[PDB]
Amino acid sequence: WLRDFLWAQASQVINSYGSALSAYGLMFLGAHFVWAFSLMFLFSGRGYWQELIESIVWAHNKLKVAPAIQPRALSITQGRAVGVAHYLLGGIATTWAFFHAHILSVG
Amino acid sequence: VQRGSKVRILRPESYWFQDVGTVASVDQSGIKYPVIVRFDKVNYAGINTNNFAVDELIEVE
Amino acid sequence: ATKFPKFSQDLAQDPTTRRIWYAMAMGNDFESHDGMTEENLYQKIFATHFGHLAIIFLWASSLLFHVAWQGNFEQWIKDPLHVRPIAHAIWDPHFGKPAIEAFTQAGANGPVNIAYSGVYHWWYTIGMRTNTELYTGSVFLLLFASLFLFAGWLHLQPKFRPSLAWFKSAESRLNHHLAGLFGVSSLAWAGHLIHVAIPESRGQHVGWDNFLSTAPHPAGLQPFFTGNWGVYAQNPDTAGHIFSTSQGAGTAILTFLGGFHPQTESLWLTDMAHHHLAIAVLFIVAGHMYRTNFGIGHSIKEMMNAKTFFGKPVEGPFNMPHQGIYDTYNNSLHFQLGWHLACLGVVTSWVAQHMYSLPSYAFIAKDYTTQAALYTHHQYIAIFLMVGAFAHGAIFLVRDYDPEQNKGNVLERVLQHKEAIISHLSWVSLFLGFHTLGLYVHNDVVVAFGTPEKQILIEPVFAQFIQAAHGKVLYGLDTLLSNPDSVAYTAYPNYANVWLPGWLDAINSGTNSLFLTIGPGDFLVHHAIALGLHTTTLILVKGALDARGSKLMPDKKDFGYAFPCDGPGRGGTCDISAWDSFYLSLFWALNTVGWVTFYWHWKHLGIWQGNVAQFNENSTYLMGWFRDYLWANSAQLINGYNPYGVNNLSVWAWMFLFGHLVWATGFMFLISWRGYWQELIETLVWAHERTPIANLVRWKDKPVALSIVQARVVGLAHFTVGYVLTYAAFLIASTAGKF
Amino acid sequence: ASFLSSIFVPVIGWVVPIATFSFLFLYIERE
Amino acid sequence: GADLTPCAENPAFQALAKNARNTTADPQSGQKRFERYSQALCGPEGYPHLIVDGRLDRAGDFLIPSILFLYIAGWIGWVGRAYLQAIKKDSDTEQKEIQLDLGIALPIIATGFAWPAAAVKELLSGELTAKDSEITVSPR
Amino acid sequence: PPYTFRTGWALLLLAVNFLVAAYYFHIIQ
Amino acid sequence: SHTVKIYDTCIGCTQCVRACPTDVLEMVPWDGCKAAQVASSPRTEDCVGCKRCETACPTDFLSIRVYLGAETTRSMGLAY
Amino acid sequence: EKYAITWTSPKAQVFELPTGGAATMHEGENLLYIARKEYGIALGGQLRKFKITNYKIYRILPSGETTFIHPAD
Amino acid sequence: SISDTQVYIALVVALIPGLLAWRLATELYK
Ligand code: CLA
Ligand code: CLA
Ligand code: CLA
Ligand code: CLA
Ligand SMILES: CC1=C(/C=C/C(C)=C/C=C/C(C)=C/C=C/C=C(C)/C=C/C=C(C)/C=C/C2=C(C)CCCC2(C)C)C(C)(C)CCC1
Ligand SMILES: CC1=C(/C=C/C(C)=C/C=C/C(C)=C\C=C\C=C(C)\C=C\C=C(C)\C=C\C2=C(C)CCCC2(C)C)C(C)(C)CCC1
Ligand SMILES: CC1=C(C/C=C(\C)CCC[C@H](C)CCC[C@H](C)CCCC(C)C)C(=O)c2ccccc2C1=O
Ligand SMILES: CC1=C(C/C=C(\C)CCC[C@H](C)CCC[C@H](C)CCCC(C)C)C(=O)c2ccccc2C1=O
Ligand code: SF4
Ligand code: SF4
Repeated sequence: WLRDFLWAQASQVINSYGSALSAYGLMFLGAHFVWAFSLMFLFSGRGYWQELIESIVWAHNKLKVAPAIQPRALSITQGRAVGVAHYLLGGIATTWAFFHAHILSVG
Repeated sequence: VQRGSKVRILRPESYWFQDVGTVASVDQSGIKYPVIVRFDKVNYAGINTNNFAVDELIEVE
Repeated sequence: ATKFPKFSQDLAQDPTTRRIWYAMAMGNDFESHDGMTEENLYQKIFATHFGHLAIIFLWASSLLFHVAWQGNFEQWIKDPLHVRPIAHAIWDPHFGKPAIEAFTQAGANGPVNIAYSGVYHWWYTIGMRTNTELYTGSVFLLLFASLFLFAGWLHLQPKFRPSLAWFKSAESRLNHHLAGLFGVSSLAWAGHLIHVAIPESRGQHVGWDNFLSTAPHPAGLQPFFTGNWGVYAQNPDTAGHIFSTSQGAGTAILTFLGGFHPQTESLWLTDMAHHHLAIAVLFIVAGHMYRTNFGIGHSIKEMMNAKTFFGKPVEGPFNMPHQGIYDTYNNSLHFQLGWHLACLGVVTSWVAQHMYSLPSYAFIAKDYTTQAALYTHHQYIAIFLMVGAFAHGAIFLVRDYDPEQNKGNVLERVLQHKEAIISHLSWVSLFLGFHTLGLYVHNDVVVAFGTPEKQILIEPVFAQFIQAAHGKVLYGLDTLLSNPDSVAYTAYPNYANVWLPGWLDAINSGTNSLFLTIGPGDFLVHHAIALGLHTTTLILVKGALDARGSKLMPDKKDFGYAFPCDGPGRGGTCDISAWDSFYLSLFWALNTVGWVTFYWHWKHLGIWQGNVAQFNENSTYLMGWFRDYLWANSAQLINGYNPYGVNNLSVWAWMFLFGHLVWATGFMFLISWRGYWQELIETLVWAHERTPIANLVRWKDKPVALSIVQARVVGLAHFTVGYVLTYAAFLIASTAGKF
Repeated sequence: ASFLSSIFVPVIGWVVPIATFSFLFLYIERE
Repeated sequence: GADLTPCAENPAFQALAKNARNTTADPQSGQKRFERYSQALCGPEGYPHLIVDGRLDRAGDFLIPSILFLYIAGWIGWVGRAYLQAIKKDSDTEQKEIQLDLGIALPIIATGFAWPAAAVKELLSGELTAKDSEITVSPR
Repeated sequence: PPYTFRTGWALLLLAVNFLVAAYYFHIIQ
Repeated sequence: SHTVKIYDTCIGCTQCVRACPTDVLEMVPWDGCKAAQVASSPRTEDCVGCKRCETACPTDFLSIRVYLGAETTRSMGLAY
Repeated sequence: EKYAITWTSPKAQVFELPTGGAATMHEGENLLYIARKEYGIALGGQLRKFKITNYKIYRILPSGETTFIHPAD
Repeated sequence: SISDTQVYIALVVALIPGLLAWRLATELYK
């Protein structure tokens, strides 16, 4: 399944620069990014990121750019929800850009 | 102090440490922290009021 | 109510399976054991340190014995450039007959594993020639490891057990370890090179039988005491010296050519002999500095607490308050352990940076896969030693730190302005990431649209200079040892640049890894490395400095180092502890060393194949990394076993899939958290007490789900093991399948 | 003497974990 | 180095000039970028390698866009700073954050072009920063 | 106060930054 | 079991007693505060570490605190 | 069995068991054997919307000892 | 390779740290 399906059929999606299938080459890499980006929300917790903002609100308090609406980290349920929405988006769009550039070439 | 006096906070464990409050009411005998200070920004719990001692505050008005 | 674990009554009174798991991760934590006093702590760590020391010699003896008995060392002497080394042999009953024929390799009778750790090159360099010296050195390390196993037992007996003041005598360790452990051992190895290894390099056998009769030099120690030391640097091994033969040999034992041997492309053994001799003199002199019972020498506690610079009152050394730091380093063991891992973590990567460019082993620059593995090995070792430096540094601030003893000093002043440290660390991480990712995606879109000339390519003109300020003519900067009229080139008062004619021959050849030619593809990756170093440091420093409490949660010191959270209150506190900032950083630390070893590996796949143009064109945009390195090199690997047959890469093809599976398993412990699983196990506890035959048996420990801190350990363990094994199967077989 | 692989590898594969796990299971479950 | 001979002399840059791809539907947008890129430095590959050194013959790469960016970027900070200075002395200040007081935001936007003349004025008056006794801090 | 000890060492280090650039700009050789 | 420390800063809000689900907490009279009662935890062998009592307390910082200690059967929340 | 809970009801009505599912209390004194004290207070608050505040959680030890633990008075 | 005799010397010598490792690991307590 790795050799003859994922490796062998991706030879049309990553070799597609300088041609009309260039956007599927960019959406293939661009969706590998958003998938990997989602793990920052899934693995980590809220209570780390609230502590980090307290050290950035300080440098925003020092130069008098303190916002009246206080910054907070995303809540525990939302940090899971952001981490699954960015997960499903980048995982499906990888396959979206892989099915097209393979089958708009051999079809 | 009095109802409307801007004070400051020196309690380190408090959220509004070195911030400007506003005294809402001062009690007379008990609790040991008899000063209600209505702050303007909220903590993580969402509230903006707390009790403080008499010597805890720094009057700035 | 059991008596296990012995070191804790709070864990031994646990009815669940939490009793079992927390025994393992608190067993070697000697400081949290029940009734552990202070002097009993040090006396137990000191004898434990004999236990880890004797594992190392028992480990290194199996490298000698499995090569002497199952490898082809004596057949590797005859031609090291084509004979492929052997680590050990396979006895696997589960093999099929086409998988015995595929691993019967390198001229052997049975299935053997090709050694990719380069220990044949190190043993051949230091004089060892036959399989009997390997066996003799193996048996010696059996006795030398048992000499430490007995020493750790001896120093636990009551009148042989050292007192507390023996451990906290820090000025006497620095005199003995610098002069003796560092200096004499560098002196002894210089004695090993000159008496043995350099004569073995010239076809002249010097063993234990005839080293007292034969002299390393026909002058023979008369020019040493008379001061005529230039006799030792007479006629060296010439440029036609065929290694371990008498052709083009010399008589010199301490020489200073600089550069590389012309055949082996390693450093000269006469250069290493004057090196470790000169290192030895610099360290024995360094070990006569600190004050011991002989009433002479510097005193560190007086150097810290000093307040007067030649009459002028100051705050301390460099006018900086360093008082109380002597009672902070020496009294705490986590300050020491957190410190020395940073010291060992710097040098470990510093080993790896200087062993691909300056090879010191015979014929190791041409055995490629042994060289690609040694860089990536000591880079990942340097990763954990740096993460554990901040980890054990942050255990210090929770547990051992005392602000009253450390009042007003330099370590107190860091904790004041800690919000200014984390802010400017958060700036550089965002300032690099917004503009380094921006220029890869800029180059990705521009190449994809068929107009690749619109790339933003920057020459690294500040590291172009240093390579030309070290003597590379290839760029034409014409400065500083590449300018032959320079004051630095000529050494104007004394003209004593002996190393320099041999250095400029090595750096100006395109046949080595010495100061590789850099271009615009190397600009972006060093700024991508700098993204990874400032961001991993951001997580570790912020977890170190906020370890004693902050706004969202004060008094975090009352909860220890590893606690899950403080509940869903105040918006929730998931991953708030100082342990949790160790935890997030090891994703970055494994990431950053991916970047430094994807970039190491693909620049050398162009040098080793003669195609430098593939890297310099395609490493500016992120498809060329993805296509020409990840996709193109994994064709030899994945065809290790197919429906047509197998070959010798089928372990690495199997371990590559094995690594993808351990990696993916660790996501289950991290996305899904505990409370899903305790409500699942409570249905299995139900359906075991109801099944009629299978409820004859029943647990002793009640089954509970893994705790919150535990499956962040177990989740990071499957993640890290799978990260290592995946790349280590790709690094070997993509290099050992192409050569 | 390559026949020692036939007698050390099954002992470490089979006999060493059976002797270790049956000791540790009876040691952790010991009042 | 490495081989930064100028692009007008290269066999590689002139070989990349014959198979030009038109950027915009201008039929000679393929040609009117290669004559413009001739003064830059193309290496062995044929691509202009920018020089961020500060040399004045190479000021167009990094020196000219750096002044151009830092005027525009220090603008957006100064406009966003001076608005938040204004709304703090109002009745609510949280409504004027999400729901923009357009009567106050628009004088601040036009004001901005003397922000180097204002930031240095704010710096020397000591009104750029704040006191460390007036900022909340974490317990040490 | 005018921070003499802070600016004294910052101007020393910046003089090292300008000296190496003089080798790179061929001002000193 | 766990450890429930109650400091002297609370106001007798009775929000922590009405939130601990194993009923560890109770109000005792105490002449300090305005409501003249302080929370007390006389049954900390029943506490399950829920930290509902820390979530419901108004005062900054919290007058009540749960220190997670050795976990017996009553504090693991095991029905078996 | 452990931690019996008793309550006196004015009538019969359908409530929700803490072990999952809906039962029907009698009129008068009731009795429910639950597993833990956490069930009895989570049930005791479900009685509060039925305007019942007469509930008593016991503690039935396996020896037969029944300790009245809620309320204290 | 090495002779068949020399492998048995290596096994008997290896019992000397094997005995001493059992003494150290049990002097460090149970
Ligand atoms: C001259 C006398 C002397 C000597 C030789 C030593 C030697 C040692 N002491 Mg020590 N000690 C001494 C006096 C001495 N001590 C005195 C007087 C005191 C009391 C004041 C102490 C108190 C003391 C304590 C409390 C402890 C030690 C420990 C150690 C061991 C250090 C760990 C180790 O093996 O690293 C070996 C390190 C080197 C050989 C040098 C490495 C240098 C860098 C890291 C690498 C350089 C290598 C280079 C790159 C090439 C390598 C390549 C090659 C491998 C291929 C080592 C055996 C520790 C230990 O483990 O106990 C057994 C320990 O806990 N000592
Ligand atoms: C020489 C260096 C050194 C020393 C002496 C120590 C010593 C200590 N550390 Mg430390 N540490 C180190 C390096 C070191 N560490 C490094 C390099 C890191 C970074 C990774 C850390 C990170 C760290 C943390 C985060 C913590 C410690 C803790 C501790 C203390 C208890 C250790 C313990 O409970 O072990 C228990 C041992 C284990 C649980 C081992 C499990 C992990 C193993 C290695 C996984 C192996 C995977 C598997 C076998 C692979 C199989 C492959 C196969 C499938 C193919 C002890 C004082 C803990 C503490 O509380 O300090 C007081 C603590 O919280 N350390
Ligand atoms: C830790 C070091 C080490 C390791 C990993 C190996 C690894 C291996 N040996 Mg080897 N060996 C070693 C040292 C080592 N050797 C030494 C010093 C000797 C000389 C006595 C031998 C003698 C030897 C023979 C004679 C044979 C092997 C064989 C093997 C293979 C199968 C495993 C087996 O049956 O073990 C065999 C183990 C022994 C005979 C005794 C072990 C000796 C060491 C010193 C014990 C180390 C224990 C360790 C430190 C405890 C810590 C555990 C850790 C998890 C904490 C494997 C390649 C077999 C083979 O090649 O099959 C193809 C085989 O026939 N070995
Ligand atoms: C009023 C606008 C404003 C200003 C002047 C600053 C100023 C500062 N920020 Mg900040 N910041 C802001 C908005 C602002 N910030 C917002 C909205 C966010 C959330 C995305 C952040 C997130 C943030 C982080 C995470 C960090 C800073 C940092 C900094 C400092 C260094 C500059 C920098 O790195 O830029 C950082 C800029 C960004 C991350 C993105 C800029 C946000 C948008 C694009 C600009 C806002 C324009 C505004 C909405 C226009 C309103 C106009 C009004 C009339 C309606 C400096 C004190 C850094 C620091 O502490 O260094 C010491 C740091 O680490 N800030
Ligand atoms: C180039 C060169 C040079 C120079 C060099 C140098 C100068 C170097 C540097 C180096 C360095 C500069 C290094 C550093 C490093 C650092 C680090 C590595 C750090 C870390 C740290 C740590 C980790 C800590 C910890 C802790 C914490 C965290 C908390 C508290 C406690 C403690 C403190 C412990 C010379 C002239 C010689 C020669 C020529 C060339
Ligand atoms: C020339 C050049 C160069 C160099 C550079 C340098 C190195 C620099 C440095 C610099 C520095 C080292 C700086 C620092 C700074 C710091 C600070 C401290 C700042 C300040 C700031 C502030 C304070 C801010 C303010 C503001 C503004 C201005 C606007 C907006 C708003 C705000 C408020 C934000 C290079 C080679 C790259 C390139 C070429 C050219
Ligand atoms: C990174 C991360 C954060 C921090 C990430 C945040 C806060 C994302 C916010 C980023 C956006 C860009 C904030 C937008 C602010 C303004 C709208 C920016 C102005 C720009 C407009 C003009 C478009 C969490 O809060 C969190 C919570 C729970 C689990 C995991 C995580 C987690 O992983
Ligand atoms: C699956 C899973 C469980 C359930 C896992 C349990 C109950 C343990 C299952 C392990 C079984 C017993 C196999 C363990 C044996 C391993 C194959 C090897 C371990 C050998 C060493 C321990 C020596 C959790 O409890 C959990 C808790 C918090 C976050 C995530 C999770 C999580 O993902
Ligand atoms: S601890 Fe909290 S809930 Fe209890 S009396 Fe004090 S403020 Fe009220
Ligand atoms: S542990 Fe916390 S949530 Fe549970 S009963 Fe006690 S105070 Fe309430």
